[PDB]
Amino acid sequence: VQLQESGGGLVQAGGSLRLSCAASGTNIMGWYRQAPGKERELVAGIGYSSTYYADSVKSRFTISRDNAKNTVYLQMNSLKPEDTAVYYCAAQNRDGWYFYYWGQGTQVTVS
Amino acid sequence: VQLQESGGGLVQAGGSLRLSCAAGTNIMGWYRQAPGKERELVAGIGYSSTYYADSVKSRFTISRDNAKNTVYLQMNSLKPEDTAVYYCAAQNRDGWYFYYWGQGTQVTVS
Amino acid sequence: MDQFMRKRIEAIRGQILSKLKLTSPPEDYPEPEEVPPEVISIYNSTRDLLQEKASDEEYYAKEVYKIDMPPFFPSENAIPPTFYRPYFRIVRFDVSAMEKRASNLVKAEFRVFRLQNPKARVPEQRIELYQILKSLTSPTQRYIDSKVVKTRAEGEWLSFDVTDAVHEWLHHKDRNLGFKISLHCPCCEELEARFAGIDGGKTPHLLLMLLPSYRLESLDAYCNVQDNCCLRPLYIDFKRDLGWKWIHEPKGYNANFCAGACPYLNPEASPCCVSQDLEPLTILYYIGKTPKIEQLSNMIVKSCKCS
Amino acid sequence: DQFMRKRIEAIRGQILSKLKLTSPPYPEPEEVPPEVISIYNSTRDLLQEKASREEYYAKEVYKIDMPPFFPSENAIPPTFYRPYFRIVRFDVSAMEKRASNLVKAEFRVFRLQNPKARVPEQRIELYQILKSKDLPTQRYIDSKVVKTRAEGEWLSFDVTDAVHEWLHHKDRNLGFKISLHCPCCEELEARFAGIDGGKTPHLLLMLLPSYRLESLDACNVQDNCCLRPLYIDFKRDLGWKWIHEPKGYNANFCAGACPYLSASPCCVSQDLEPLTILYYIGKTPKIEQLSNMIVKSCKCS
Ligand SMILES: *[C@@H]1O[C@H](CO)[C@@H](O)[C@H](O)[C@H]1NC(C)=O
Ligand SMILES: *[C@@H]1O[C@H](CO)[C@@H](O)[C@H](O)[C@H]1NC(C)=O
Repeated sequence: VQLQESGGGLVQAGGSLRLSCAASGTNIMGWYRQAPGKERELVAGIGYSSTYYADSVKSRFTISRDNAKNTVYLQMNSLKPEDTAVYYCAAQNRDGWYFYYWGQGTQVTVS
Repeated sequence: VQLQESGGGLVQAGGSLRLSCAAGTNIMGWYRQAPGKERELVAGIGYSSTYYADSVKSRFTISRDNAKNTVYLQMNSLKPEDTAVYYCAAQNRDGWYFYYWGQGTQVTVS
Repeated sequence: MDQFMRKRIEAIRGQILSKLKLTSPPEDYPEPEEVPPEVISIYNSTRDLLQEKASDEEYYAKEVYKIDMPPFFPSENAIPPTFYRPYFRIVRFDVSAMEKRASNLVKAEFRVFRLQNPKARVPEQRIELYQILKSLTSPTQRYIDSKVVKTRAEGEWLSFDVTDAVHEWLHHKDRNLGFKISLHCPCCEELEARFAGIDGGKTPHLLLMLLPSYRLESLDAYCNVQDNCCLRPLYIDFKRDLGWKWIHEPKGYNANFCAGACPYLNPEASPCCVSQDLEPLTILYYIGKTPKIEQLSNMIVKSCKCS
Repeated sequence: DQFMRKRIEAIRGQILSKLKLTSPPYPEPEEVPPEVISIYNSTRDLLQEKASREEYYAKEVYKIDMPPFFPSENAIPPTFYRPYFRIVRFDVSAMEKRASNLVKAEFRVFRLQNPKARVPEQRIELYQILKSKDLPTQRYIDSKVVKTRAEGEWLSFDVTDAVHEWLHHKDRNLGFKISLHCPCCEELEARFAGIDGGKTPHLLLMLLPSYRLESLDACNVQDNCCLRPLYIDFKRDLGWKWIHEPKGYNANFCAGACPYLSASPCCVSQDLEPLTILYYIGKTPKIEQLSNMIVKSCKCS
């Protein structure tokens, strides 16, 4: 399988940004986040258009997927200085409750 | 209320024909009276639920345009027994009667 | 048993007339050589209903009234009783005759016959019964009950408790909009179930059951004080009354017990004061280091009866 | 009387009989883990709910909570949100070895109080999510009518058959769905603890141990407590010619002696079934229903 992410950069304090994650190979999916120094955290998750959001991103971040194009989105609205990190989209292992598939991901830093 | 029908005439046995009934402020249906024989409720729409008669089952179809407030009657595969004057009828505002009728058009199958 | 049969017969004779509140049996009973078939039809629907259900307002007998589906005459100005659509069927009843008797209605049963569809697409479906409602921006149907039917199985009768709906229909005639037999389906496939009288002695019909007013003249802890069949308190403290220190929880429970003498002449042969309803009990005990949280059935006597 | 002293002794034997303990057992009650008290706390509260409205031997109750989610790991969360339904999944793999002894299972979820609910009353439905392939994706279990704005309460569903497959085919444990009822042509205003945010959603699996598995319909005629046939023909045995149909019904009766120890024994009726009669007064017909007329089985109590 293959996972390629895009979108992300520097955004004005309080702005918005849409991250993307395309699956170019062969399905619960989600987005992860790792701030400098801090450990990983599952920010958002899509699956059975069912969603799982984190508490720090609820009502601000939105997850979506285009089952036609096989791309998972992440609409980061009302950003805060604490949302700065590298974002890794992940897919589900064919039959397990694993993740297995990850990508390099892009980094976002809000001022 | 007001009831206006159209689309009635002569069709060869086994043909088709689409009757109309225009409404004026629900449940509506169509009646028919053959020469000599008394009335019979052929079709009725209501709750887009439908009631068809046993003699027209699998041939006639009822419908309504909620935008135009018009009830249709798609009569396909006509038979020499489908010859009569067709009267569409509406429902009284809250009772289980019909009350409102129209002049209706005539159909003649060959 | 020789003298025990002799009493049941006499106890049943009184029990029959008691539930009927007849001080003596009828005298001017007609002759069975000509009993209308419509009367035998009511006996058949009440009988067949109770046979299916096999799978002080309750003591006295109940009059059964049967309201069939309105007969449709296409030459008249009547709205048909049935309306079709691939996903539901609509039936409406004329219950105006029982509006006078609404103050005595106890239960109503909508009985419809489910035909056999040997060429059904899906062999099993869940159908839902709704009470049609008059509405904007508000409801158009009320849920009653659902049922899982076998579309290809032998014909069968299906019954629903539609008491509350008939209650409204008998009070507000302008709400008697009928029933709808809709397919369950998760959320907003055709209805493969065929019904006699709707998809074509198996007519859809209501079974109203009333309790006459003249029959309205006339055992938890009431148990005041008494010495007849009646619940008696008994609380078991495990350590005190049993010397058991291995049950950690509950420290004690009201076990209770039934006692007393029951009269003879008795809702049900000689009577005995026994327990009716019992409720299970949960205990937490231990063997070794293993905890056991277990469930014991029939441990608490909550009510008594005579039988 | 002093027959209470017998109830106490009959209860002593009834406890050890259902547990099949030939003699009573022991830890210290000064410190019993709270996790153990929670299993007792949930089984008690469950039966308390049923009170508000192969069977003899006791049943062990196992409590399986919702999997704890740690966002730093590579685990799929146990809950998924949607304005119209919620998805919860349990990990029941520990009980796969004991699947051959499961008797009943109930999924218990706590419904929180939503004082700001739009609709005050809603019908929620429980589904077992299923792994499909092409064109069902879910199976109906049970529904319930809840009050979204009422004081918090616990809601239980009998999910025995669904949990049963999960213990056999681990690849089918896709969880439950609490969907809002749809009339098939409004948001779920009911909030649940652990899903919409000691009230964790959990399963209560109830097993019957193997050593507790050993390894009166019409009466094997006998002279102990046992059903006895009795058919009463109204004309023959009652002299009644006013009941047109039924001509006669099997009334039956209970008789016999039950062992002594349960308190004192009596051979009585257990389940009774009503009787329909058609009679006449004047020219008026009466088709009426009489309850508790047919004895179908007997018991001792
Ligand atoms: C009534 O029930 C009997 C079953 O014994 C059946 O044979 C009969 O057809 C039913 N209907 C009538 C009208 O008797
Ligand atoms: C046990 O149940 C009681 C309810 O009476 C509750 O107050 C207590 O917190 C529960 N204990 C635990 C450990 O859940």
